[PDB]
Amino acid sequence: KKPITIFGPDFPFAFDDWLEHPAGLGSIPAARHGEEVAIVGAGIAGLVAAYELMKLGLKPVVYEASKMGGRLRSQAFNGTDGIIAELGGMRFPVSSTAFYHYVDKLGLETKPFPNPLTPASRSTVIDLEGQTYYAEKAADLPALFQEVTDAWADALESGARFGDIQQAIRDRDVPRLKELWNTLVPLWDDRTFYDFVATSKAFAKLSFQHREVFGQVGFGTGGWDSDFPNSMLEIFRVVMTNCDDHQHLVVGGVEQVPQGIWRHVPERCAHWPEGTSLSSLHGGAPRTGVKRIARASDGRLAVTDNWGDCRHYAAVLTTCQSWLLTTQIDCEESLFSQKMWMALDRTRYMQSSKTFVMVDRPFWKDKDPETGRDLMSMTLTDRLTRGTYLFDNGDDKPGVICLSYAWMSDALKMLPHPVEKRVQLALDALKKIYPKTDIAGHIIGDPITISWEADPHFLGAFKGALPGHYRYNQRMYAHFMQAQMPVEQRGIFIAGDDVSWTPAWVEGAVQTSLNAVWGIMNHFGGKTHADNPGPGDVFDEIGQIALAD
Amino acid sequence: KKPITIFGPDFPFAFDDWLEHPAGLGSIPAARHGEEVAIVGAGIAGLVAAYELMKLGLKPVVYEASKMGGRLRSQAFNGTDGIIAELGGMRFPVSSTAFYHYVDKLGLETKPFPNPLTPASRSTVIDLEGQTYYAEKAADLPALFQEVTDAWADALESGARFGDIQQAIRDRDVPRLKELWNTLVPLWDDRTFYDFVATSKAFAKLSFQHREVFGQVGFGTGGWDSDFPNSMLEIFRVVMTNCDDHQHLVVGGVEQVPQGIWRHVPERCAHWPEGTSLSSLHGGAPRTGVKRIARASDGRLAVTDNWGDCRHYAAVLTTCQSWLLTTQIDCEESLFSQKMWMALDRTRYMQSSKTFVMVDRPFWKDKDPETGRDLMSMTLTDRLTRGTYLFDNGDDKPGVICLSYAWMSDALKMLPHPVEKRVQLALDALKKIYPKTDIAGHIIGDPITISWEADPHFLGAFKGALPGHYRYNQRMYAHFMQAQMPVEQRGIFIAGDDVSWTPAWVEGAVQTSLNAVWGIMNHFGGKTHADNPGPGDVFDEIGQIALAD
Ligand SMILES: Cc1cc2nc3c(=O)[nH]c(=O)nc-3n(C[C@H](O)[C@H](O)[C@H](O)COP(=O)(O)OP(=O)(O)OC[C@H]3O[C@@H](n4cnc5c(N)ncnc54)[C@H](O)[C@@H]3O)c2cc1C
Ligand SMILES: Cc1cc2nc3c(=O)[nH]c(=O)nc-3n(C[C@H](O)[C@H](O)[C@H](O)COP(=O)(O)OP(=O)(O)OC[C@H]3O[C@@H](n4cnc5c(N)ncnc54)[C@H](O)[C@@H]3O)c2cc1C
Ligand SMILES: NC(=[NH2+])NCCC[C@H](N)C(=O)O
Ligand SMILES: NC(=[NH2+])NCCC[C@H](N)C(=O)O
Ligand SMILES: NC(=[NH2+])NCCC[C@H](N)C(=O)O
Ligand SMILES: NC(=[NH2+])NCCC[C@H](N)C(=O)O
Repeated sequence: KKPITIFGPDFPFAFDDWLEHPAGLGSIPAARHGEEVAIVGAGIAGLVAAYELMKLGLKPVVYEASKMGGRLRSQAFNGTDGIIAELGGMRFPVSSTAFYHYVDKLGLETKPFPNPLTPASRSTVIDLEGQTYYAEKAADLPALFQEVTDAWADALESGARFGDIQQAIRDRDVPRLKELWNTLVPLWDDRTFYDFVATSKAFAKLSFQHREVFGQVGFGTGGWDSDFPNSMLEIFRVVMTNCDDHQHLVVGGVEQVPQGIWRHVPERCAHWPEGTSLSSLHGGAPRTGVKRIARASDGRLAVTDNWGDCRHYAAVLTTCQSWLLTTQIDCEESLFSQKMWMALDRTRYMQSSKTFVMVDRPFWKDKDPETGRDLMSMTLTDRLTRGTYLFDNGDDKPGVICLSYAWMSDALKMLPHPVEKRVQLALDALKKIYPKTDIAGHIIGDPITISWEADPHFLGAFKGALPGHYRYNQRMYAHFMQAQMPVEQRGIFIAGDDVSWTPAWVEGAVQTSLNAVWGIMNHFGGKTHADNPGPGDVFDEIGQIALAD
Repeated sequence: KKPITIFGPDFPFAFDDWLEHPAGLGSIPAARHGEEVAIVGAGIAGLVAAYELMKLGLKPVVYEASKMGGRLRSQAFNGTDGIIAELGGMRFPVSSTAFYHYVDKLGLETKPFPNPLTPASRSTVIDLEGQTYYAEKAADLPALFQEVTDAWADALESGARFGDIQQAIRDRDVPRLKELWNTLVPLWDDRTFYDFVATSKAFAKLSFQHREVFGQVGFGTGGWDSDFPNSMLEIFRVVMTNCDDHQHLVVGGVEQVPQGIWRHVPERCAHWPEGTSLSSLHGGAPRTGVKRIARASDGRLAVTDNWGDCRHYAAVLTTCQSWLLTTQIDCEESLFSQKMWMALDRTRYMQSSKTFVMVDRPFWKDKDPETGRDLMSMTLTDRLTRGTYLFDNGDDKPGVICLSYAWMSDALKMLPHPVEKRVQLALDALKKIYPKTDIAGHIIGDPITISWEADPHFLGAFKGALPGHYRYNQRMYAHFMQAQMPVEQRGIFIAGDDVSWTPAWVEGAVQTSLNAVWGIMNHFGGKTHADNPGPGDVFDEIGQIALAD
């Protein structure tokens, strides 16, 4: 059967094909080769855009105020080799084909993420209202869980034509996908996931306890209460495109993706010599942080860095989170329309906390001889840890445990504590669920924790779309199409997690980056190959619908 | 006409009559007089309860881990006498009769708060998408504003029977009020304010710009977008009891309320000698913070403070924010049911930021001769300041300006910055709105700002009720009614902002405090005077409805 991929629904453009096509992403007039283009941010969107723009014969100049890779971050444990903790993105649905084009281009290895109730996870434990349920396969779980999923499946079918939409994504039936999706947009934009569940027949006839459980752990593979405040359109996008299943981690860390792009020598270059990489073009590193972006008197854009070095560019791509433009960067008002500023100012963020420890061996695989249970499991609970993940690197090698993976309030509970106290609170809660298991006695190396908002170069882990925010996301997603814009707003671009329709998923950032690649190519008078048309070529036809005032 | 008051709708008990009635709140047996009851928190809920329990002849012992007065907090500017910035609650609707009982008992002066489009405010300025509208009265605004309000009024009438609910509150017609209120509870518990507006007929026929405006500034007297994610029941409670209009500030600072309660000598004391106050009973200060609460081997509760001093009490009232019980305080699991712990952990909190400066005079009253406009006004904007308040202390005296009053995301945008940066960013934004006013040249004293979550004894400014949370709040609001509880769960009580049905409004804190006074009096074997029945005497009849599973 034809695979689900992140194919629209909003802009069902075949990004994978475009990348894969042997003609390449187009060209720029030789008169403009070597000319510079500024990119704010060295995250995935920034680097992808830079790598392809280098390939088209430009010299991208990448600015990074903090850490390379952005929210793709793999930190090594003390004293080990290649045993990492994933601090940002960690599980990558195979439906993320544009993302995976670069994984494979770098020849990196992946393996299935140990999600609850998947072949990759041996067992799962669900812990609710002080009671514990053990499961080696879904069916082992009590009846209430199956009832929960049936209502979910039923609510999606009733309320979204889920099956029709999934089929249209599989066959890449564009007119059909847009027909289905377009009738949904004005009906769910301004309603939350909460309202979805509240007004669905299936959930209504179930108990309050059923709903409660659905929020905490879903039907036993992960909960939904962090997402409840979101526009129901966001949630649809996630489940429709199977973002939530068949996921992989990158072996040795997904940070290798942005680090590898940086150092990768493409087989073919416009203008540039053999062996040119983003790294060689920069002398090894991106520029420091951007502090100011202004319209210069000669028409160009002035980018001043933290150290006062001011440079002039025909174009600038920003990928830093939207609120930074309006607070931390001095970004001149004339550079965006009044309605673009309002879209950027209304982006909201979800909070995330994760805490990791390394262990001497995957002791959790050991069986308790009394009960036949694994000593520990992929753990879902209403206690403060929420989610606990188990990473086996072999019996031969040390294991990693993500003790706690929380969002929103639960992440806010962890925010003010030092690492030590987070690890201790987690271990306490895990003692309650597994009173006989001695996790602490297997722990080696240093603990590793992360709170994203706590970083000054981030506002949260990723955006979450509020109800009614379709129009703001729509203006942002279309910002790379500049034919109709006043001159004073052109030549600046945006891309990234904020611009994407599926914010907590790395593919949306890659996709938005590629749209920007086209917007920038176009801005330098370039165009796509006739047999490999690009985002801007088809966007007025199949692009995200616009809503009437 | 008979006044709107915070009278139900959930628990329409006339707290004002109870407190005013010459019989007093009841009695406790003489054998129990002088006996101690522990109170965790020296905010308004703790002090109120301590004050009345002391009058019934008990010896309350108040613990405060941080500052007295809690979220009622009034900080003096450098070098001035009685010129303060309100850091917690600042505007108190006259419907808050139980709160005002204590204000009047202490003889404090109030004056109308300078809300937009009130007699207290000369002018208001609305700033949206770079466009500025000036108004001396509501009608001076563009038509869109009046349309917004007509839709809002219509939606409340259609959706909630607002006019009948307000009439019944006025007449204090309990059966009627509960009839009308109880049909709403199951319908709107699990839907947001967003969905209410979305799905209202009146808003549906208006443009998106109408809704947008309604979030940002409402119909010109304050916006609603920080409240959009909340259970609609919460919003109904606020508009129905007129919490949002006819508000006063306390002259010289609302912090005089709790401080004054601390010092106040009641005219009549059971047990205690002439001249007894909370302060004399404590030798001048509350005890330090609380670290531990446990059940002691003699049946009483053991409270251990930060320094290890352990003391025993027949009952304990806690008013600290609910998550502190589950994290910062070591509260023994046996003291609460499993379902109570769950209600306590589900509390989520709203964020707030305020920044204030003092000025040499209320220069904003001056007129621009060209336009006839006040040089500045109460300002509502989509820029980062959001809300700006002007406080006139007389032509004779310095002014106070609340430069910025923001919630949620807008508040989080400010969180990480020092005061100097906040002030500057505010001043920059106000310059855009008033390019001709020189605010900075009037500023004297030190700038004052607050971020509540940043404090380690607070999680946010106040709770916000999520959809679906009615049952949790119901369990918590009724926790004071202990006749059905297991012995091991009795004698501890909760009260406060978190316990209340109207969480950003001081009355709910006072009201819940008074319910627990009743619970504690009941616990010591006391009772209310036959002609002045108290909360627990009628609670089973008119108390908050309980929802089936
Ligand atoms: C906790 C968490 C879990 C996640 N899990 C998953 C997952 O399981 N699966 C999945 O697919 N995706 C996941 N993601 C999403 C993925 O991590 C992001 O979508 C993606 O990495 C965003 O890339 P980007 O370039 O858009 O932004 P980023 O990677 O943030 O890049 C933007 C960069 O701009 C930089 N910057 C900021 N200010 C300035 C300045 N003044 N000057 C210069 N540079 C600046 C920042 O420092 C940052 O490096 C997760 C994200 C988080 C936070
Ligand atoms: C920014 C803001 C604006 C507001 N505006 C308004 C308004 O305009 N109108 C209005 O009516 N209401 C308003 N309020 C609400 C009002 O201020 C609160 O409802 C009320 O003051 C809360 O009172 P409380 O006694 O329940 O809690 P607090 O005043 O929070 O409680 C008392 C104390 O518990 C203490 N404590 C914590 N941990 C411990 C421990 N471990 N041991 C001992 N003690 C501990 C804390 O230090 C705190 O002092 C506002 C609140 C805020 C934050
Ligand atoms: N069994 C219990 N409910 N214990 C106390 C619960 C504390 C809270 N739910 C937490 O772990 O964050
Ligand atoms: N509202 C959200 N998108 N929440 C996070 C869910 C998706 C995210 N990529 C994860 O690994 O969990
Ligand atoms: N509402 C506006 N005029 N926005 C345009 C940019 C304003 C800027 N982001 C601010 O918060 O002050
Ligand atoms: N509708 C609300 N609860 N809004 C949030 C702030 C409320 C607060 N009591 C005030 O008047 O400032």
